[PDB]
Formats: sequence, C-alpha cells, structure tokens
Amino acid sequence: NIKSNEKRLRQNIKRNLNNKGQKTKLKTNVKNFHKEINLDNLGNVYSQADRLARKGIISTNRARRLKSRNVAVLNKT
Amino acid sequence: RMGRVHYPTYRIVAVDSRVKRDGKYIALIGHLNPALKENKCKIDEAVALEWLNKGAKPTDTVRSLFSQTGLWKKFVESKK
Amino acid sequence: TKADQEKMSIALSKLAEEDPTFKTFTDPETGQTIIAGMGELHLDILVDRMRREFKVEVNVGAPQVSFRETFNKESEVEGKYIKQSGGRGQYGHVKIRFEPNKDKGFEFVDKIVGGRIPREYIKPVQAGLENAMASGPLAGYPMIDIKATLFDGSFHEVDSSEMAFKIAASLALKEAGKVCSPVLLEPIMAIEVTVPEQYFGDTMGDISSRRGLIEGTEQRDNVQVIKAKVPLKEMFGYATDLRSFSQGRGNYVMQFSHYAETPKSVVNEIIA
Amino acid sequence: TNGFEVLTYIPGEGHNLQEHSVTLLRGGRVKDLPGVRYHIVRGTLDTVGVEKRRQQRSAYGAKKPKA
Amino acid sequence: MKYTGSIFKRSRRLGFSLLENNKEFSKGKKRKTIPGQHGNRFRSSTMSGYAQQLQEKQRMQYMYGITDKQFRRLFRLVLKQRGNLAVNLFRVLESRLDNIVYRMGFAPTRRSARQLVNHGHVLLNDRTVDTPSIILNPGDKVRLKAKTIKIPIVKAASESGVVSPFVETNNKTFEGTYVRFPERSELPAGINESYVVEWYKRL
RNA sequence: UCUGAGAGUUUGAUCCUGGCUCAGGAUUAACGCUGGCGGCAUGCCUAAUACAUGCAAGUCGAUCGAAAGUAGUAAUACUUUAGAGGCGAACGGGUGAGUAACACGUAUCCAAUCUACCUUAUAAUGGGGGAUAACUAGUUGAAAGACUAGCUAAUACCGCAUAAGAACUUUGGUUCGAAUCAAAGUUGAAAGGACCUGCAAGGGUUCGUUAUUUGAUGAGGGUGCGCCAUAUCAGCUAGUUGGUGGGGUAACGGCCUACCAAGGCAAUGACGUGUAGCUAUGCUGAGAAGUAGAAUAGCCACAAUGGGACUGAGACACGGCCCAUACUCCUACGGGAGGCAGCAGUAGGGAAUUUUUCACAAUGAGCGAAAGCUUGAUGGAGCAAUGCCGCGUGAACGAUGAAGGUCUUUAAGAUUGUAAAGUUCUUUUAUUUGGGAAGAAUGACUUUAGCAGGUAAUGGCUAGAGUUUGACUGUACCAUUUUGAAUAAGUGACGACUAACUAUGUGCCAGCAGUCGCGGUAAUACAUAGGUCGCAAGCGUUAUCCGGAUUUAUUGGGCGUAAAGCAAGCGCAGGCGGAUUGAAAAGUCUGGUGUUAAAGGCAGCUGCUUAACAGUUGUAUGCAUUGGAAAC
Repeated sequence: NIKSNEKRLRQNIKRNLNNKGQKTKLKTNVKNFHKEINLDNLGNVYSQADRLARKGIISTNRARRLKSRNVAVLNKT
Repeated sequence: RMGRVHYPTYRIVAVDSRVKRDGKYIALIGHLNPALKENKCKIDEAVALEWLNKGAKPTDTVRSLFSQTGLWKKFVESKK
Repeated sequence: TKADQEKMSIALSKLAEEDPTFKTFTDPETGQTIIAGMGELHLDILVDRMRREFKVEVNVGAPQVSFRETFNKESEVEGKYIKQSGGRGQYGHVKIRFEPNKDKGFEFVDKIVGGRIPREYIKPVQAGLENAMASGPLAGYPMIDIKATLFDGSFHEVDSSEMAFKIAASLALKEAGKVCSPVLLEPIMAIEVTVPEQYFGDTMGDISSRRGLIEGTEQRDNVQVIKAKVPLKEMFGYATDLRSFSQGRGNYVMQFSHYAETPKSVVNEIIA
Repeated sequence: TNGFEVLTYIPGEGHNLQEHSVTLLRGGRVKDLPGVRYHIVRGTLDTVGVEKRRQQRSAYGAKKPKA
Repeated sequence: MKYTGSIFKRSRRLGFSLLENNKEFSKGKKRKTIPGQHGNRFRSSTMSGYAQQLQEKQRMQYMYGITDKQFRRLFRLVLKQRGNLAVNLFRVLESRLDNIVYRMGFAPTRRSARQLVNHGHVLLNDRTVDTPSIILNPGDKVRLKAKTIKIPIVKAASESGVVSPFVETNNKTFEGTYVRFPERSELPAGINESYVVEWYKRL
C-alpha cells in the first residue's frame, strides 16, 4: 500500500513554518517601504527578498513585479 | 509489448520519457523484430540523430543494437 | 409471498447443496414445500439461517393434502346445450347414468342402440369426461377409475358443434354431481413403530386418537414392532406428538398402504 | 419488474401455467387479439414445454428426439 | 457437410459426378431420377432463376467438398484481384491441394486425398501438411514423405488415372510440380459460372 | 478496371397515391436444442450501490546519527531498517454521473506563459552558527500510543563574503501594443560524498550541489470555422458591461478590490428545458449520408458527497492534509480506524457476460555507481461456442436393391441404399515411450586490447570471450512411440412469399404464423411418421442500427380530383435579380509549402503448414500561407 507518506506528512509542516517566517519578514520590509519611500528601505527589501527569490518559496516573477512596483513610487519623487 | 501474443513487437519510436507505451510521441525511427534476430533492424540512421540531439535518449535496451548498427560512434562525436 | 417463495427456493437449493440433512418435495396439489424436519427446532434453524443471512420474511404453513372422490350411483341426468353462437347452430342433449367402480379403471359404454348420435361425435366427449375426471363438482378432488355409460343422447343434424358435447359433459356432471353428495377416499397408510415396550401406552393412545385399529402388540421376539393403520390427514402433528411421548426414543417409517373409505366426520369438512 | 405490465400469448399444445409463476417474456406479435405483442417462451425458470415436439425444438422447449 | 459419407444421393439428384461416371454400377436399378420418395413424375415446386442458381451453386460446391462459409471467404479474397473472375474462381478453387492431388493421379477422389493429407501422409516445402486449404503458388513442388509411400491405393492409382495438362509429375518418385493455371476448355465442366457469380450477394 | 436485383398485400377485375412485412449484413449481445479441435479476438450496456480479507509506489547506507548480527582483544569487512534527509509518489490503472461549453476536433497566436529532472557551453564548487528526530528518562494503557525533560549529525536549516552572467532603475544604440545593445547604481552562491596517486604535500578522477546559458519536453492561456433536439422555451443578465488606481495569478485580463460610467447578447433562436463523454473510427450504403461512439489510442471530467488549503517544478491530488455531511467498522466504551468508478472477489439488480491465479523472462517507470529492489502496468495461465478462422466424426471395393421402416395404401414393386453386411488402407484427434528448441545473446559482472581532454594512477566509450537470467512448457515440432475406424452430428424448413412432398390421427376443436392466411368430416399450411432439402460444430429465436426505402427526395418527391397552395392583401429583414466596361480577387479553378497522430479503411509485399492474423511499403478528404486565371 503505502509506507513512507507520513514522512512527507510531518516533513512539510516545519518547512511551511519556515516559509511563513520568510514571507512575514518580506511583508514587514514591504510595509516599512510603504510607510515612506527612500533608497535604504528599497535596498533592505532587495537584500532580504532576493534570498527568498533564490529558493522555492516565491517565484522570481512576483519578486520582479514587486520591485518594479516599488521603484515606480521611488521614481515618483 | 505490442502486436501479437507469442509474436511480440516494439517499434523504434522517438519519444520523451514522460508517458506510457503506445501514446504521444514525436517521430517513428524504425522497428526491430526480436522474433527473428540476425543482426538486422529497421533504422533510418538520419532522424535518430535529430532525436538524440534534442535529448530524450532512447530506451536502455537498444544501446547494444545501436552500437551494432553504428550509431553510437557517430553520436559521441559531439562530446569529442 | 411468491417472491419470498422464489428466493426461498434459491436459498434452499444451495442449502441442500451444502448441508445434506433433509429433503425437499414439491407436489402439484397446490404448490407446497414438504420439508424433512427433526422437531420444531429443525424448521426454526431453517428460518433463522434464511432470514438472518438472505433477508427473507416467511411464515410456515399447515400440512395441506387432498382426498379422492366417489359419489352415489345416480339414475338420470339432463344435460342441455342451448345457444345461438359460433356462426352456426349449437346444441347437445346428454343423459348419462354415471357409475363409479373399484375393480378396474375407466371404460366407456355406448347405450345408443338406434344411432341417434353419430359415432364420430362420441370419442371427443369421452375424452371430455377423461378431461373432467381430474376436477369434480365440489373442489376438483381426484376422480380415479370411474366408468361412464352414455345411456341416451341427441344432437342437431346440421348443427350441434362437437365441442359443445364435451362442453356440456362437465355441465350436467356438475349439477347431478352436486345432488350426488360424494363421499371421500382417504389415503390410509401403515406405520411401523419399534418400541422397547415401556412407553407404548402414550403411543397406543395417540394412535387410537388418530382413528386407528389397535388391540394388542406384535413383537419381533425381543422388541415390539407394531403396525398401525393411519389416515394421512393428521399424521404430520402425530410425528412430533409420538416423538415427545417416547422422549424421541422411538422412530418410524412411512409407507403407502392404499386408499380407504372415509367416515362422515371427514366428509363434513370437505367444504367450508 | 419495471413499470409497465402487459399481456402475452401462450404457445404450444397444452400449458403449464396456472397462476403466480415467474417466466420469460420475449418480443413478438400475434394477430388474433388486440394489443398482444409478446410471447411467453417456454423452457424457462418455471414453465416446462410440449415434451414431444421434435420438429420444432428450439422453440417450445423440449429434449432431443427420442432415442 | 465437410465429410458427407453419402455422395450417391447427391449424384442421383443432380445427375452429375465428381469422376467421369462411376456412381451407377447397376447394383440394382440404375435410375437417374431424384433419390428418396417424391414421385417419379414430379420435378420441383419452384423453378425460377433462384432455383437454378442455387442448383448450380450446390453442384459446384459439392464437386469440391467445400463448406459455404469458406466459399464466401474465397470469394472475398477473389474480389481483391481483378480480371475475368468467372474463370478465376475456377482457377483458384482448383489450386486447392486435393484438387491438384487428383490432377496428379495420386488419388481418385478429393475425399480420399483429404484423408491422406490430414493424417500426415504428404510433405510440401519440407513442412508437414494436414489441410488442403493451401493457396498453391506457381513454382511449387510436393513430396510424399517416403515413409508413407507404401500406401497401396496411391501406388495402384498412379498409373490408372489421367494427368491434367497444366501439371507435371515424376510419378516414379511420386512427386509432382505445378506448371501453370488451369483452363476452362481443358477440364470437364459445363457449369454456368455466371450464376455462381451473381447468386452470392454478401458482397 | 471500378459504381444501383426484387416480391407480397386494400378492390368482381384493373390503374394510381400511400403504409407494413419478407429476400442483406452486424454487434459490449441472450434464450432452447445440442456439441471434436487449434489460433486470433472479446467478455457489467443496467446500480458512479455498499463493499469482508490479502495484494496494488516505493527507493537511496557509495547521504547521516542511532541499533543488531556474522568472525576479529580494539580497529574493522559486510546484511538490515525504526528515524532524519534526498528523489519519486502530480506517473501508470480504471470509470463515464454531471458538463450542450473554446470542453472536445481543427488551423493558429502567446510584443502575455513556467518548464526540476535529459541535451549545449559557462561563472563555480569559500567560510561559520544554531538546530531536532531515533535514543535516555518520567505518566497512561490490553496493546495502542501520545504527552513531558536531556543529548546528538549531515547533501536538513539559518547567517558571514566573493561574482562572469542574471534581476532591478538613469544615460545612449534601437521595433511590426512592445524589443534589441552600451556605461552606471543595486543585489543575491552553495555541500559535500566515493576513489586514486602520493610518508605527510597537493592534485586528479566519479556522483552531486549553486548561479547560469542552450534547445527539446510537457503544461497553461484567447480567438477563426465546424461541432444534439426543443418556439407547447421572448426577452436573459447583474461583476453583468467599460475607464481609471491598487492587489493578485506562472503570466494577460472585473480575476479581486475603491471610485466613476450603463450596456452586452438576442427572432440569423439568447435564455430555459430534455438528452449526451468528445475524436480517429466500428457497422451499413456505390455515394452523398445514417447509426453507435465496446475494445485500442488523445483530451477533459470526477475519486463516498461538498468545501478549502499545505507540499513540491508540476495537485487543489484514484489509495496526501483539515473541516462539514451521509454511511460504515472496532473497542477493556477511555477513544479510534475506513472509503475496490486499482486486480481478482462478494452482496443486489438485471435475461446476462470470467479465477477471491503464476512472475517481473520481454518492455516501461522510481531510486541507486552498481549486485539490485517495488511494479494487480505488464507478460502469462484459466474460465467463458462470445465472435472469426482452419480443422475432424475416416477413405477406396462391395445387390436388379440384406432385414426392416415408409410408401405403392390394390400385394405385384419402389424407397431408405454403397449408406449398410462384409473386404482393404490409414491414424488429424485419441493412448502410451523419448528427444525436446525459439521467445534473451537483451543488462550487468570478470578477465583482454584500444580511444579520448589526462595522469603517477583511477575512472567514462568502443571491440573480444566466459557467467548466467524462460513464469510460460512434459508448449510447438518430430521421433521402428503402442493400439485400433476406432474416441467423436446437430439444427430449421418442405402451400406461395424464398428450396425441397406423401401417408396417418385431428373435424372452426385441439391447434398454427414475419406476410398472404389454413383447419365446419381429403389439412401437402395443425400433431405425428417416412423421405427430402438450407446451414453447420454450430443451427435456429426474439432487440437494437443500416440496406431494401428517392419512406424527409442537394444527390433523388410533390401540392386540380388521393394527405398537401395559407381567405385575400400591404409590406420590415432575408433570398434571388436588365446590359457594357474597369479594378482587385470575397468564393471558385489551379500550383508549392506546413498541418490532417498511432493503430484502423483500401492496394502490394513478408512470416506464421495455410487461410484467420500481425508487420511493412504507400494512399485518404480538411485547414492556413504563398503565386497565377478573371468566365461566373
């Protein structure tokens, strides 16, 4: 029948918690940038989100879209 | 196998290792009859090069047969 | 229920195929399951193994059996067939004195000396009586080995279709048959019971209550194997009565003796 | 067992049908009665046949011609 | 029937014979009327084109000991190639093994040839043959499996028969060779083959 | 070379309109009688109803700690998995209830899409920290287990730094709604394992990690045309319609949201209702076409019912997760366990469609370097006259017709019938004795020699020999292999429709039948007897679609009296239209190109003793681009 499905049943939960943590810090950086627009916040967002885009949590397409939408308001000054 | 019971058949067919037997594929390279083996096989000798040049290496059970025909010698020229 | 009977038959064929401990009989009287039991517990096991597994609702019935018939020798009957039908003339006038016999079987007697009826019209209506000897005038009880003597008859020269003859044959036979007040003929059997001659009182009393002839014993020089004349109409309950009276120590065997004349206490039960 | 309930004609010499019997119904037509377009094919779960008819034995279910 | 076991009745009803004539040897009356008992003045009840077409069909089929469904199969294979199919049907029918076996003078009757072949008494192309349903090809021989060459019937009937002009044989070694296709004007026949062609409407 | 069969029936008779049946093939087929044999093919059409039990996808120790064993004071060589971690479980396998709609089929575009793993080259494989399972300990219990503290390891996790190239924004090259190419700012990489040469030195070799660059693969997305019926379904619709800003999807988009604005589709049939898996195709027809969409193959659909979400490149997942609902099972009643429309199998239904089977030998898949392991995919076996096909129940001599039936009913004679009695020959099959192959030279393993960027070597590739893998099978086949015709016939009809006739019984009765209709004292039409014919190991019986059938007529029909011209008229839209010239060519005609899968129809060839079959060689309408022709 099946012998190792519970392995994946318990494997993903901790990985999912880690990915939730990464997503939460990403959203925190995005909110910090949204509070006021300046170069340092965008650089922090880059440095803390490119690592997330490296791995399989958020695809690079969404990362590119997010940074383009941020640099738009950055250039709207 | 395909064909007839106690008289098997397997066409040498270009396909990628994704689906089952007798389904979607790309090209029809040829055929081999194991019911009478005398070092002979239906091979186009040209299209198989195109099949090999786009990945999707053939079934593992035909490597000796292709070496007998003389396809590996001209295929390994890329890695030379 | 009929579907209940169908699924019961389907289950009992398999049960007989799997556990041979009883037989099954189906007679053309009305359609009844004559089953082989060992007390009431056997049939309780039957119904339990049927309803708990096959999901069947069923209620057992009472033993239903028939009796033969023989009525008084009449004098004359008046069979008339009057109707304008069939695209022609339909007629028939039959007068038969009907005589039952117990020596031989059926035989037809022609007392039409003057030839007022054609010979070619006799053989069918003969068969009509032979086709009416299966159903009497009361309920259809078997009329067996009865003689017919056509005393008088008349027909129409260009009319009186042949079938009407036999059609009339059952008609008049009913009317006088109602008057004849027939007496029954019960199947009398012999019961051989081996007994250690220590519980014979209950057995003998039950046999006497079952309308039998007992005035002593006949022993096989060490054990008494009594033979008793019995009517079939009450022996079914008598089976378990004897079983319980002797604590199941004495069994018997059933054999077909013959058919014997019935008393009035049987014929008063012929109809409701 | 389905919804509609219909008439049928009994073929063969004699019959074995008194009442309340399960049997096999087959398509057909008889040109003597109104609306009777069914045949009770003999040699079924309950009804027996015209034991004799050796000329026609596929219908009127009967055994082989007598040895 | 593949093995009727009674051919004289068919011969008397049809007035024909597989051989020239040997089915009337005066063992009693020699009557060319129909067998059975139906009156010697009656002929039939329906004599339309259907009746004669069927009569010729049965004649041709029972002259070869073949079943009707295999005949229809043969007709279906005949429809593959085209030409003069009227004589082509005869040519293909004669290509059956037992037909040429008689044409070789091996055995007088196709039934005897079938009995010989089925029991494994014939060799062809170094393979044992047990059926006469072989489509013979031009340029093929037939051996006799010399173990079974000791059959008295074939030895006696080798010389006392007639050899067809489209076949050859070295009867001394009892091996024959197919030369060419048979012809209508060289074999004894008077069958209206057009009736045979028209009758079968399955195709 | 190829493309079309009729007949019967309403009337005293005849013609005509019109209807019905028979003469034809066939299946996911059944029933009754039977009954040798092989190959091939096929086997829930109904209840997407429940389902007992076992089996249905696992793998990696040459990834890691922990734990046992064989022998060895210790180191160790090997087999294992409870666990962590990695890959794969998203495939393969079935089932057709919903879905009448870009779902399918078809040609296409993604200036809107990801593509791990396979192919190509390349920047490279730097350095630390903290972790937790198993285990140890304590409660609870019948196990079940769970809960609570302690210790550990990596290719698990999280940081530190370096980047060709990428990503992001400014400047300049640059395009048939967007994209090329330069300089700059910004920013993000990991992880080792096995082996060899070396005393250590380092280096190399194999797997593999990370950023790339390549194609290919697979999936997604919208449109053209085609693709059931119904008018006894007239209006349907409100995220419905559109602009702006934001969010979000893998990307594009009322996909979602805030404001604003009010159409879209329809009589050319929306919308509602009924039915339905679509396609290649099976069958029939010469064809236009009709019918059903069983195997088989592609697509979507669902996985007890309905909602969600995590996981991972790939799911909202046939046998992952949560919940609700219905159902069901166990329990020492504390609480748990479950979904055969996977394979057989059971219940029920139905008239009805298989054994609770042997192995991965061939193929594929997953992992692994490999010895290899799992494979209810698969290859087989078996049942099932379910179909197709070959194949038998012998063959040759042998009467004025053996006996006898039957008939002639009147005998004289015919018939059964060369069939038999009898003679000869022979053993497919049968029974016995032996030999007994192919399907597999496929993959590795080991010894040889060579090749390659290369070295001191070891590893990858090719050539050679040996080891072996066969469930099937005591198969096939054959053999002074024994015996002997021996072990092997049915089923329908016999008035005409359409082939073959007589007697007896039966008296509008029993009874027949697809049609005409027979039977009221002679039935060729009932029952039966003899004989005969039509098929055949099958024969007939009913149901389905087709042909017959121009009986829905484009092919290929009509509207005076047989059904049918509206009661007449005005007319919207539609359809159809005077002559000459021009232009392009909207169709059409006609080329090239790419697309109409495989299997299948059709033609040739080849091996199955041979046909059945299988394989192969070609062929097949339609679509779009492109150039000609301008008669319509």
